[PDB]
Amino acid sequence: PRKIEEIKDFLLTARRKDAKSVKIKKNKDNVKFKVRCSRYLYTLVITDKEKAEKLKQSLPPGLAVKELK
Amino acid sequence: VQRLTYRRRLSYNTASNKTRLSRTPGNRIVYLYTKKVGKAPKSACGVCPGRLRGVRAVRPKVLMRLSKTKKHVSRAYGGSMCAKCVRDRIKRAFLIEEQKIVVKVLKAQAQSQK
Amino acid sequence: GKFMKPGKVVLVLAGRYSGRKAVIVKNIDDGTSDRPYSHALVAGIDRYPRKVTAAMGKKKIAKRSKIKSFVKVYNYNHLMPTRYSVDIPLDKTVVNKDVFRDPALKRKARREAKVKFEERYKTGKNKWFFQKLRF
Amino acid sequence: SINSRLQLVMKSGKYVLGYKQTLKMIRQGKAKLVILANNCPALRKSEIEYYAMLAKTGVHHYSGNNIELGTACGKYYRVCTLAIIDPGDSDIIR
Amino acid sequence: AKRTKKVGIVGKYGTRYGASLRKMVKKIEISQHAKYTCSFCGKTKMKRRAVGIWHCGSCMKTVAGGAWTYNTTSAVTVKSAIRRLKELKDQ
RNA sequence: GCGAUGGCCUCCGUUGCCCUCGGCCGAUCGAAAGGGAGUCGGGUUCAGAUCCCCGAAUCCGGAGUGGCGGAGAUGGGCGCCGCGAGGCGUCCAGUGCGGUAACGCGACCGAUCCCGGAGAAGCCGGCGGGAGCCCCGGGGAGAGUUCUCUUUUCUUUGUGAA
RNA sequence: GAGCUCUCGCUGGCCCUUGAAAAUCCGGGGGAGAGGGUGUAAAUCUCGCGCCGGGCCGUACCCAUAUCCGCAGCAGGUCUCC
RNA sequence: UGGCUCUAAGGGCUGGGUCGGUCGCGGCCGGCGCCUAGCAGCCGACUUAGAACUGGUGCGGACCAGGGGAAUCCGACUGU
Ligand SMILES: [Zn+2]
Ligand SMILES: [Zn+2]
Repeated sequence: PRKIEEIKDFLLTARRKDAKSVKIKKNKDNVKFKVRCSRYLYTLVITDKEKAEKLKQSLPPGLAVKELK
Repeated sequence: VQRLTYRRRLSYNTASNKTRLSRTPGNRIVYLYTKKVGKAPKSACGVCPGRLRGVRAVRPKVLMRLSKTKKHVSRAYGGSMCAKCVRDRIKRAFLIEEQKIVVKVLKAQAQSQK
Repeated sequence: GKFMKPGKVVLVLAGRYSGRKAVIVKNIDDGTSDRPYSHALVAGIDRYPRKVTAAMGKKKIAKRSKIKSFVKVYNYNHLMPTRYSVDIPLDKTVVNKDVFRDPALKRKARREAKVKFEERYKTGKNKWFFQKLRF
Repeated sequence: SINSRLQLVMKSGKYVLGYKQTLKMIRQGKAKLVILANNCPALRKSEIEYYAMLAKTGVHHYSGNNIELGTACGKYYRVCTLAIIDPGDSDIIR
Repeated sequence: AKRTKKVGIVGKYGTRYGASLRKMVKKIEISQHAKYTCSFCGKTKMKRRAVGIWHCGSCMKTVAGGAWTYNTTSAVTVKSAIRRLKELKDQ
């Protein structure tokens, strides 16, 4: 898998046509967004909680953003 | 102490049957079969014992997967000959050409005198 | 006496331009407190013109007679001097040591060296300098 | 003999021992004489001869090898090429 | 003579193989394992790689010489004779 | 180079002929321990699971129309308009770039031909690095003894390939 | 921790012993040839992605004081790893 | 040659740039001490030698674990 340092790069990766279910895992200050693609599972780690909450609303097409629990 | 077995049918410990220990998330030591240690290409000069630098030491069939920049260095005879022997060849070629020019001039002078 | 002059020709013995022929445009041989070793700024040719053979024409002759130059500072131990000298103008205002800090200035220096080398390659002068070293 | 002149140069004159330093001295133009051992590599010998031709410097091919040249120069190590810059009171330079 | 009186290198063979045979071997055993002076670099790096072939550690020069010695007296004699004949022929 | 069909006979593919180029070195067989690109972790059956399920990868081949971005890439000069950013016309160069150097940057045209490397290497001794296991001083969790003592003794205390 | 095993790397000693071939892959010398002509193109030993496929055969168990060979559930023999 | 109680020897890591000035205990500069006979603190694997005491002279306490010397004949030996 590949880690992403930029939220804009994560959004560009998630906006792909081949992109699919993007899960959200709240890991007690280590919250992550994992987007599945054809070849790699791209991960984005957000330290802030409000930033992750705001990014939760950035999914364009109504994907499978269902969280992990 | 956890004793472990081979995961393949080649029970004999050969060159192709080399293994290493690895710990899994299941908390049990298992065998992982390691690839052979590749060697970097040697200089085409044939005199320097050392191997070429700036190139990955990997198997030849993995050289196919490797990119172009990893397989050579940006220089004349790059990735095939060492820089020391390259510059020695350059200066030797220049000096031999100069000597040939001098010999030709001397031969022409001798012909003119005779 | 000293034979490292701004008219001399050298052979580059190291770096990406190994084996290339260059003409010295500046010599230091004392130091700079930033480049302490004795050195010389030179302008060389990365790509030599191809053979013409006179069975070519006009457009193909022009295409073949192309020169790709470079400008570089080399240590004296990485240069091979020769008897031959090239009397190329190479106006010092464009080719200087400040071009190595700004990419645009180095681009202009390379363009100027290319123009001068291309205009001197014709007329059949210093044809030894425009022949690649066979090694 | 050349050995006595070399000994006098080492005692009084200025000398450079080695290849890299000798080449740098020749390029700077300070070296007035060059001495090459007979067992010198041919490529290095031709390089030194060409440099001395460019710098208008005399070259002498010493009869002995590098070990004998070092012994004559008074050094317990071996020297293959030697540069003489300014002899003190010897006639090593014609 | 610190440890052994008159065996030295052939002390590894012990009491075996006969005193005269060990004494005869000693010369060859010392000569083949002794490092000679390479007359290309001046270093004591000439080491017998195999039978009749010697290698310089520094020069990386390989020389075809004698089986146990770098230069044999027969080789020296034939080289001198060949040089003399060459000089006589060419004049 | 010639001839023909096929498909928006534009453009390409195909076969037929001619010219051209061309060393190999013997057809073939010969190793489930030699060489040989690339899969690991968890779960699962009464009995198979590096094979089945889940999750992460990777190798080779294809990719015509090329599906996308990115490298060859958007430079200089001259003459005009416009306060300015900028726009037009014309000459051009442009198969990359940096570091003295070892070399580096995601690419960075290329044939017949030639050179080289990997594949591809004996036995033994010494030393050093890393890992698996063992040891000790402790924290926890579960626990045998406790007629006397024992901050107790016993088990566990982790992370794959890429 | 000269602790046991595996692996990697240096360093040595021995040979009148010098300790394998081929498939396959890659690098380098050259410019035969291609490109569009001032905004585009030929090329990408393909830089990051995206699409399709990988066919055939073995896969259980014993591997040994009872699953092999010795007339047998034979004190015999049978090549390895932890 | 046991047991127990001691002694001696064989080592690693860190620490003084202390005074003044200045900036935010930390950093920079100046002349200082320059431990140049080294000291102070903290850690760790085993050994070697010696001393006393003591057991019903028993102590490589089970296990592992060479019988030697003087000669003769043959074959050098290793090996088969
Ligand atoms: Zn070399
Ligand atoms: Zn040598």
